Amino acid sequence: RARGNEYQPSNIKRKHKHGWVRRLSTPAGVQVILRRMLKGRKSLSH
Amino acid sequence: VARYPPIVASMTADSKAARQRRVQRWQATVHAAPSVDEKIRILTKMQFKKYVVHPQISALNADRWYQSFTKTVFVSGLPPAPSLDLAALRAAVCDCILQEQVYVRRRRPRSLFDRRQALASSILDQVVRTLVNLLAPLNPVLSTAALDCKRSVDFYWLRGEERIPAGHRKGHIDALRYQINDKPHNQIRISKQLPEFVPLDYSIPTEIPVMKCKPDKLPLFRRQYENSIFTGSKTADPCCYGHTQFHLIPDRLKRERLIRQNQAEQVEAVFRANAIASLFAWTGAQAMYQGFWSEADVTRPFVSQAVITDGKYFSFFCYQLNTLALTVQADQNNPRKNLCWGSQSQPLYETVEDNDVKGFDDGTLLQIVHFLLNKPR
Amino acid sequence: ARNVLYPLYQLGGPQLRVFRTNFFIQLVRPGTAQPEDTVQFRIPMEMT
Amino acid sequence: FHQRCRLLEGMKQALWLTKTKLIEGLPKKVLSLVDDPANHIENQEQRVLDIISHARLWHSTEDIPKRETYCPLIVDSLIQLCKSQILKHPSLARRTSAQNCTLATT
RNA sequence: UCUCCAGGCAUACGCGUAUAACAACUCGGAUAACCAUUGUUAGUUAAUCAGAAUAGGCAAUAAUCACACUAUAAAUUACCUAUAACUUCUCUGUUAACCCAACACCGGAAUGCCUAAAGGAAAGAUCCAAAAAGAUAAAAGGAACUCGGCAAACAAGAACC
RNA sequence: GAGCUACCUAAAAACAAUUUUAUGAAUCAACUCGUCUAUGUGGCAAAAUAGUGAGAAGAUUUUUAGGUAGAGGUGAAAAGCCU
Ligand SMILES: [Mg+2]
Ligand SMILES: [Mg+2]
Ligand SMILES: [Mg+2]
Ligand SMILES: [Mg+2]
Ligand SMILES: [Mg+2]
Ligand SMILES: [Mg+2]
Ligand SMILES: [Mg+2]
Ligand SMILES: [Mg+2]
Ligand SMILES: [Mg+2]
Ligand SMILES: [Mg+2]
Ligand SMILES: [Mg+2]
Ligand SMILES: [Mg+2]
Ligand SMILES: [Mg+2]
Ligand SMILES: [Mg+2]
Ligand SMILES: [Mg+2]
Ligand SMILES: [Mg+2]
Ligand SMILES: [Mg+2]
Ligand SMILES: [Mg+2]
Ligand SMILES: [Mg+2]
Ligand SMILES: [Mg+2]
Ligand SMILES: [Mg+2]
Ligand SMILES: [Mg+2]
Ligand SMILES: [Mg+2]
Ligand SMILES: [Mg+2]
Repeated sequence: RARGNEYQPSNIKRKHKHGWVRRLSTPAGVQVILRRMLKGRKSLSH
Repeated sequence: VARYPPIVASMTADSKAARQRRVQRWQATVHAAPSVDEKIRILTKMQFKKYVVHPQISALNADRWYQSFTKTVFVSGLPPAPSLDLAALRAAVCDCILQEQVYVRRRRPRSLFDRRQALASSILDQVVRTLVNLLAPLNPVLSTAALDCKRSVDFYWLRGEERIPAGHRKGHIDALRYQINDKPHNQIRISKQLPEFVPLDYSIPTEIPVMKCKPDKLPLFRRQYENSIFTGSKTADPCCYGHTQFHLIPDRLKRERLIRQNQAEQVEAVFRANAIASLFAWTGAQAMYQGFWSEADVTRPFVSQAVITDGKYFSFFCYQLNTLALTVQADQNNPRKNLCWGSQSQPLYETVEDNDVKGFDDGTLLQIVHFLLNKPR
Repeated sequence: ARNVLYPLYQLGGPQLRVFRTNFFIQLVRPGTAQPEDTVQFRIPMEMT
Repeated sequence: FHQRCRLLEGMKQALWLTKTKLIEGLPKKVLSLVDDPANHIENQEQRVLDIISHARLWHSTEDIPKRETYCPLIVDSLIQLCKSQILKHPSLARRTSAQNCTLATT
């Protein structure tokens, strides 16, 4: 079949998988934010 | 002896003349449909986006807009033109007010915000039922009539056109669709039509209001859902005509709230708009039960009357349907117009103290009695 | 008023009064056609 | 005991609680009332058949109405048919009907 | 106006101003016209469409037009007891030719209604060479073609390992 | 990292007409799948198009939200699938 369209957008799924609240739930996710803040990212999370 | 071909536009071409010729092709399939179900099915099977008209509406000056959507002229007063123990009626109607407000013992509702409109519903329900059984001996028609409680009346029609302003359909010409969905508190349906209030083709100097803006500027919103024409019962029901509707105005539209909002001049306007919309749908739906539509306009004026109450004050309206040719095509050369007659609201009673109704007014009761006394000729 | 704290209200509390108002509004010419009675305004997003 | 209580033993339990004796069939006095042809209503069967049809089919815009709507409709419609007899028997104005009213005893 | 084609209108999800007018004619559309591009100004209006008090007590009897009818895979807050409060309309969604496929991609894309009243244009101009792709017709013969009846057929029947 | 895909949980949907019967039955749409040939091969497409075909009331198909994670997950085992 034709590939390349593995992305089926959904705002509920997106904010649940990669959102602010999700990232802070576990210590490893908090360190994801810490790295991005140190790097200077304009977007810490979705 | 030359058989020249008829000078008509082509059926298949992509033009305005050829489209108006494909319109008469399906319109002719209605003319040629034997049953009225097939006619209504054909006229309503295709769903398009339509303005939803609310007979009970909080929009300002909605009465004037409804006249324009309907082609109705509103005449103040009643239409131009047996003692039965009025005291007996007065006692019975007084009993109904006291019974629900005082004596009846029910489980009170769960929301304080609904205790009043439920009181108004029960008294107006009792009053209608009693006045239909005490007046029945004098008017035998009410004995065989059908009394409907909160049944739905539906009318769907086309009037006017506009140019679609945006998208792939920009510039196309589309009709302005309207539908009225109504649930009158009570209504009486008879199997014999009432007499007219004025001859068909009646002409008056008054002019129907002309609206500069779209229906949208008055808060009015469009949706696309099933198109239905309903009189309160299906076409198979023998009781296919209308006698009277009783409407209860919601608390949101009652006198005190409107005055607070500074729209005091709209107190009567609320009554007028409900009658025009409620009666136009009901008188129109009856006509299409008889096979009349925009391309076969009614031969007989269709008549119905309604009384609108906010629970204490009462107003009375009469409607005559002269025109179902409201579309731009079918309204091109129409001198007919629809008529509605209305009166100012008057109290039926003032308050209940102890176990006695106070301030009861006989004049309003007679008007209810006269409306329930009208019979077919 | 905007960018200010409103005192939390509980049963029986006083009326909320704003003596000096931070809301500034401008009257604009309608883009589409409106009834003669209707008037358009542009108002701060926190105004009700 | 409230409306949604369902007695396991049915009538037998109900009779015991109310200390009553059961007789099958309606009282003969009530039965003879409608046996008289004078009580017969005009077009009785045709009107009743229309009432059944109206309650089941013609009252709604739906294809198949549901019981939560036609079950109240049929009974009220029948009562109205029985209420038309004020043309023959007066003194049926000495009664009235109320809706959803509470009864209770101990 | 004519010729011809035949999935269209709504909602959900998604997108995020591509919406509309004007002015521009550089960039963008695989070219022009014109704009889907650039700049400026505007826009989507809802009490009905759509979104966002406490403590106890107790439930045998599907659905399928629910009647008949059997069945097997065994199948949807209510009603009561007490307590507490004793008149309310703010807030938010609403545009479009739109989304996922690097693209104005012959692909992917749920539901309701309807099947042409809605929506559309296969040819920039010309010329009719070869080779190549597709459709239709076939004198006489009828698998002699071919690894094989592959493909096609005015055929689409029968049998056996 | 399970918005693809494998499997699962919960809440929802769709199946006309015709014949059999009382059905993982039949013919055949919508829908699901992808048998054979041709075209295409930097293509419309990083797997399509056009025909021809298989299933089509079920172990069917589809929608939404959740679960299982690499020494692992899932698997009507193809060492398939896990952007
Ligand atoms: Mg990718
Ligand atoms: Mg998906
Ligand atoms: Mg534009
Ligand atoms: Mg321009
Ligand atoms: Mg622009
Ligand atoms: Mg809602
Ligand atoms: Mg829209
Ligand atoms: Mg390309
Ligand atoms: Mg068209
Ligand atoms: Mg072309
Ligand atoms: Mg050419
Ligand atoms: Mg051939
Ligand atoms: Mg030959
Ligand atoms: Mg050879
Ligand atoms: Mg051989
Ligand atoms: Mg072959
Ligand atoms: Mg998943
Ligand atoms: Mg079927
Ligand atoms: Mg089968
Ligand atoms: Mg098959
Ligand atoms: Mg088969
Ligand atoms: Mg599998
Ligand atoms: Mg193996
Ligand atoms: Mg991979």
